[PDB]
Amino acid sequence: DPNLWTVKCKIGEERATAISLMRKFIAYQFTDTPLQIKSVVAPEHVKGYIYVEAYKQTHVKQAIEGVGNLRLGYWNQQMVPIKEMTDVLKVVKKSWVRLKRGIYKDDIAQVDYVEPSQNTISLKMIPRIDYDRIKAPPQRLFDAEKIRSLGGDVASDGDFLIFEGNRYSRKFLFKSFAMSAVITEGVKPTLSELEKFREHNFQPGDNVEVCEGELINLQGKILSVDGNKITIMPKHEDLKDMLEFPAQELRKYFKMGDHVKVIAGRFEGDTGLIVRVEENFVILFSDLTMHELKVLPRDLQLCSETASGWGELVQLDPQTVGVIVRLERETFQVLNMYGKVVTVRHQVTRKKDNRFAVALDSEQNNIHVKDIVKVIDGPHSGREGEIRHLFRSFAFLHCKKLVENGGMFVCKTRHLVLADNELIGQTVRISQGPYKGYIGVVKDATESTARVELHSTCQTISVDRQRLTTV
Amino acid sequence: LRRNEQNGAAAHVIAEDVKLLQFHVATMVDNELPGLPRAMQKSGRPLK
Amino acid sequence: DGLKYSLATGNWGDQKKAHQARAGVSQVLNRLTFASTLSHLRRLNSPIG
Amino acid sequence: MFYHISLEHEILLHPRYFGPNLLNTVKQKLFTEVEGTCTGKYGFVIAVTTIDNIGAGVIQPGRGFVLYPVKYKAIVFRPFKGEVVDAVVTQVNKVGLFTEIGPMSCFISRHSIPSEMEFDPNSNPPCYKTMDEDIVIQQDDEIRLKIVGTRVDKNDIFAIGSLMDDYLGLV
DNA sequence: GTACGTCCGGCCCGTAAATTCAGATCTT
RNA sequence: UUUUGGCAUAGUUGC
DNA sequence: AAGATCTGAATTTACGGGCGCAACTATGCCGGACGTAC
Repeated sequence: DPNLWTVKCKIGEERATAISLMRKFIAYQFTDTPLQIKSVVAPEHVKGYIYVEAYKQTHVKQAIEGVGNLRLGYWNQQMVPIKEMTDVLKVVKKSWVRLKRGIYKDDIAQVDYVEPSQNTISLKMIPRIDYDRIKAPPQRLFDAEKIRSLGGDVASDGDFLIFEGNRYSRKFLFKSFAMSAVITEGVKPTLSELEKFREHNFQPGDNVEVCEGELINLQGKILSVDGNKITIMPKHEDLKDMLEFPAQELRKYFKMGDHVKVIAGRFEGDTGLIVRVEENFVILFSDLTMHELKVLPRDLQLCSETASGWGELVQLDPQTVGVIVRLERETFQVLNMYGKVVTVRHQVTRKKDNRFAVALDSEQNNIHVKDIVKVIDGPHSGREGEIRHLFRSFAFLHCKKLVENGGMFVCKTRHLVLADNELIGQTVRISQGPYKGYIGVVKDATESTARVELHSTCQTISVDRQRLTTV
Repeated sequence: LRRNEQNGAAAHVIAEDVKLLQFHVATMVDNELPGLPRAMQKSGRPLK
Repeated sequence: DGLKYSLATGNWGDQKKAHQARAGVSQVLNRLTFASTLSHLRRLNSPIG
Repeated sequence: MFYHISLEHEILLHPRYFGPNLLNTVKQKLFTEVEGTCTGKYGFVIAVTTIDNIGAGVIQPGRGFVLYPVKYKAIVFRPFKGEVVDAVVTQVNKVGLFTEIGPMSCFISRHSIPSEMEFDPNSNPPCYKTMDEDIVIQQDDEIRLKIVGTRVDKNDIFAIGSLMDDYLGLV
């Protein structure tokens, strides 16, 4: 039987090469220079090269002669070994789609109306445009007022709108796109995309028990992980031999009073300790707060890292500074000196903190930052906190026991108790001293003396300002 | 190469990908390999 | 661009073939004295080879 | 628990402190340093009973500082797990009880308190009172609590006490 | 309808190992 | 209110 | 006696090092595709 030989081809032009070779064969099949090759293969997903079926390499070389697209495989060709010729032909494989071409590439598209014509479908999209303001971009909501104000290619029909290359929108882009230009299989969007429009998680080191089978109630530490049927290798108590368990047979059991973290859900990101393990309701206390958190056994993992649980000085405005008390995705929760917690945007300014600032307490004792001070008057009388930032007449106090605002509050300082030169770059004239008569330019100046670059001599000299007279 | 694994593509293409990966790693450690090209940045300059 | 490159750099041969290109053939003309310029213009080079 | 053990510490002496009273200065500086501190591996250190041997003062050859090794017999309290320990309740709160065991501050959590005890928010002195009134938990009372576990943070040990087991609490 | 402009795809030397020839301990 | 920066090729030159 | 094979001992290619520092000037990625504007 003949053999397949690899020939390097121009990328993106393999099917055209196959068509051209077929035409070449048919054109010369009756002439005195026949193509002795048998077939040409240009697979669908194999990009860069094609395959030629022949008994000889010389036949391949004499058959591809005159084809420029294969010139990079002309001098040398590589045979496909025998055992592997079955793999060249081996092939594998109100909804949501994702566009293939254009600026909306790989963007989620809610199939609004499917057209039975089998040419295009109507898709709901979030516009990635600059509203004809930068061009002469991330996903953001469609603003019809902005595109009406800026003008340009814009046609308005209330909530409906046509604009910028016949892009159609309503209230959100609503545009027809080719079905072959989108993917209908393997999108699987997330909850965030739902708003816009089982699972196994075992890790090494975690403790798991056995809920069923002849090996029941054996608790061991996870070694390896795989997808569905894990065939786990758990290090049980008082057993040197390693046994096998799938994911379904196991459960994330944890003994009382061990480090616990939450992988997902409402309680994700919080660390702490479990107190009593019931059949499935596992109750824990957080490291931050002493609130009861009840979790499923599967939503628990054994990690020994300390909780994260930040506190920067930011300028709410030039008349009032602010201290960040919580970091959020698009905002900062900031605590000012008034004691009012506010929610502000990311784009406040960073003020230069004065770590050497001195403040006076209620008893005329000097206090500084990182000083544990008791509050003896004001709204927060009775509490004790560590000074973190200072003002003319205010001081911010941190307290780990106080769960509000990460422990940050503020009190007035008096209700606490401790527990260039103008002459620079100016043409001057030395009117007195040994250097009299010389014109120069002032380099550096002080209260007493000033350096002068001497115009004439290759030297700079400092002299008293009383000896200088400006031109 | 990982893509060819997790889809389960052909094996000869995996072997050629392994060949080129081996070449790239060796050139990264040592850009002097007899009978093989020197690594270039698409500007005809040998890479350190 | 090839003539301009070769005379600008003194590498002789193709730009992509700078590995095998004889170098230093074209030099910046020396301007310190008239004698230096004249001696540079009448200079011969022996390659190692 | 309390142990009188020999420990190794290192002291950088500044050249100003040379002359007579050098070794006395090293003694005083050891006392200023080790005392009033807790460590994770060896717990609290209360006081140095004595100094066993002052090592040879090696001069660091870029600095002028002199490194002195010191062996010293000191008393250390190491809170261990699974021990009944005597304790004095120092603070009583809604969320839990704070007790002192020597230098150590033990926190008996609300769940760790037995369910036969309930906080008394109707009393001006807050307290955990039993349903049948056989023991009252207030500040400054002699109790015997079981250490559920020692927990170290910033090289300072706080443990959890429990009274679930018999023969615990006020006696 | 055409093209252009600009954003995405491609001499030594010593070693040192590989190549070549008579004991040797067999088989006859 | 106190900055900072290309690099790695070739040539030439000085002792 | 013979005949091996057969195992220690003369001859060919291949890396791979190749003076100190210091100073100066001198040069240094693009081609198809998709869209805008005219």
